[PDB]
Amino acid sequence: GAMARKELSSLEELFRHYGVRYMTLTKMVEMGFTVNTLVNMTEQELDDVIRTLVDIYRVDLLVGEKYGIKSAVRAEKRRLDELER
Repeated sequence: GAMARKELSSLEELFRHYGVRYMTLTKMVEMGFTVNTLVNMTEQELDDVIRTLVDIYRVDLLVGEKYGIKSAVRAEKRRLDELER
């Protein structure tokens, strides 16, 4: 209950300014995604999850929302790598 709220806040923070809508975030939390998992996934694995959201989970994704999930993860990966220096 509080754990699901913590995960949603975590994803809201990651995807803020990337056009990911509330119901897309809600579905990702329900699927069990965390920020740490997403930053360690490949570009191809992120493409597969995006396809899974539409095909299996029937989430309605805008075109910019699909590009937004990938851009938010790329930016976070670059922020973490630059920090590691």
